[PDB]
Amino acid sequence: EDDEFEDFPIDTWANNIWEENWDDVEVDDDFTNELKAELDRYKREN
Amino acid sequence: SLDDQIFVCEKSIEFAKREKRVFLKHSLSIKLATLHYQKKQYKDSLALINDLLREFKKLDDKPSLVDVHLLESKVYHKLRNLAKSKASLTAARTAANSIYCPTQTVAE
Amino acid sequence: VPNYEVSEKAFLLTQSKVSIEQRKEAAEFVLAKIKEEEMAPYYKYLCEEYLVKFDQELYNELCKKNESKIKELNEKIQKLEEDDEGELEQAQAWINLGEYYAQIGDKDNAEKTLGKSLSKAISTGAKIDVMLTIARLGFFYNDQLYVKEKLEAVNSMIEKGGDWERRNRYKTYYGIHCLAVRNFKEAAKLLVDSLATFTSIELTSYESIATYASVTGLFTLERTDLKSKVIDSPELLSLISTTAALQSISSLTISLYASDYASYFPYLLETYANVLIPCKYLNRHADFFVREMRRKVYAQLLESYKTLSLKSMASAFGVSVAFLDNDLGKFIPNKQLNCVIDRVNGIVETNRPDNKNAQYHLLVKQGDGLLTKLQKYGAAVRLT
Repeated sequence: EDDEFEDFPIDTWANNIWEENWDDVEVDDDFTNELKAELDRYKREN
Repeated sequence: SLDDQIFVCEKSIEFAKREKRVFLKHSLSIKLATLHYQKKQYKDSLALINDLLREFKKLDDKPSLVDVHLLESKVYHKLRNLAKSKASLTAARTAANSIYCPTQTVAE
Repeated sequence: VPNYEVSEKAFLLTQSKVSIEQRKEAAEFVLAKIKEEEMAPYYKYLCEEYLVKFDQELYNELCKKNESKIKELNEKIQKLEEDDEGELEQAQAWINLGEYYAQIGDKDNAEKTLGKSLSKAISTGAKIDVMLTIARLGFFYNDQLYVKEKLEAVNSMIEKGGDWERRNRYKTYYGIHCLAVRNFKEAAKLLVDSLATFTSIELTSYESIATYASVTGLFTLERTDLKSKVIDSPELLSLISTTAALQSISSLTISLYASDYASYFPYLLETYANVLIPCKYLNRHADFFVREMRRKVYAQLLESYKTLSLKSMASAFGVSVAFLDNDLGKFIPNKQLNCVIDRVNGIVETNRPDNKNAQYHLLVKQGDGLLTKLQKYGAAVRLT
C-alpha cells in the first residue's frame, strides 16, 4: 500500500516548549515603552 | 550625637587591643553597637553585633548577653522581624534569670 | 559546581537594555571568574554568545592547565580501579572528575563521567544528588529539555526512595524549572513552599529565589491567599531591602493588595526593568508577565463597581483616557476581562457572572456551544 505521489512534489524553496495562545505571539512589545511616555506625559500637564 | 563618638570608641577598641583585652573589645563592642543604633545605622551594628553574638558567650559575659538580646533583638525587631527578635528576647529571659543586671535592663 | 553567578552576569551582558554599568562590572566579574576558574568552554561559548574580547592565547593556557588536572584525576583513578576497596571511593574520585568537568563546565564530559559513576555502589546522595548536579548543568546552559529528562530520572530515584531532605532541593529544581517555562501555576506552590527550607549552594542565592517565589506568588495567587502566604512572610520580611529587587517588587505587591492605584504602574515599570529582564529565567517571559499584571489591576479595580467612568480610572492610574481605552481594548474581546466600554459617555460597566441572570445567559450560550458540537460529530458517526 505505497504509491510515490510524484504528482505532488514536496515544496521546493528559494531560501517555545509551552503551547501558545495567539496573544502570546501577539508580542507587540509596545506597552512597556509606550507607558512611560504616557505616564510622564500626563503628569507634566497636571 | 555625632560620628565623633563612634570614632573615639572605635579607637577604644584600638586601646583594648593595645592592652589585648577581649573583655573590653567585647564590652566596648556593646558601647560601639549602641553608638551604631544611635543613628538607626544598626545595619553597621548588624555586622558588629552579628560578630559580637559569640563574643560574649565565649566569655560567658552574662550582662553582655542580655545586652545583646536586648539590643540585637531591637535591631531585627526594627528590621521587621518579630519571630527571631522575639526568639532573641526569649533568649535573654533565660539569660536574665542566669545573669543579674541593673533594673533598667529588666525594664527593657 | 558550576558557580552560577558567572552565567547570570553573562546573560546580563547579552541583554541590550540593561544598564551599561551593570553590563560592564558584570562582564569583568565574569572574566575574573574565567581566570580563577581556568575555564575555556565558556571563553569560546561565551565569546560566541557575545557575537550573537576573544584572546586565544589565554584560552590556550586555560586549556593546558585543564589538560594537566583532568590528566591527574584520570591517573589517580587509574591507580584506584586496581584498588578493590575503593569501589565507593573510585566512584568518588570520578565525582571529582566529572565535577572537575563542571569547574571546566563541559557538559557531555561530566555527563558521561557521572552516568558511568552511578555504576559503583554508592549512597542515595550520590545516585540522586549527583544526578541533581548533572541537571544543574542543564540549568546552567539553559537547555530545559536536558533538564526535563534528568528531573525525570531523579524523579524515579525519589519515587522508589530517598530522603525528603533531598526531595526539597528536588522541588526547588523542578520548581525553578517550571518557572523557566510559562508554567507559573506549578511554581506557585513549589517555590512558595521552598521558602521554608532552601539549599543555595545547589544553584542560587536565597534572595534570588526570594524574588522568584514572590514573583510567581504575585502572579498566580488569589487576593486572600496573597495576603496569607506572601504579604505575610516569615521569610520575605526577614529580607526586604536585602536586594535590589524585593524592595521594588514588594513595593509593587503592597501597592496592589492595598489598592494604591496611582503608584501601581510606576512600580510595575520598575520591576519590569530591575527584576524581570535581568533574570535569565524570567526575561524570556517578561512580556507574558506584564500583560497579565495589567489585567489583574483593571480586574481588581472594577470588581467593586457595576459602573464607573473612565476619567475616574485614568485619573487613578494617572494616564490619559485614550491610552486607557486603548489598553482595555486588548483584554475585553478575549473575555479575559468582564468589563465593557461605552465611549459615547466615557463610561464603563461591568458584566460579570454573579447575579443569577448572568449565570443564566452564560449557561445558555455554553450549552448551545456544546450541543452544536455534539450534533455535528453526531451525524458523522451516524452515517459512518
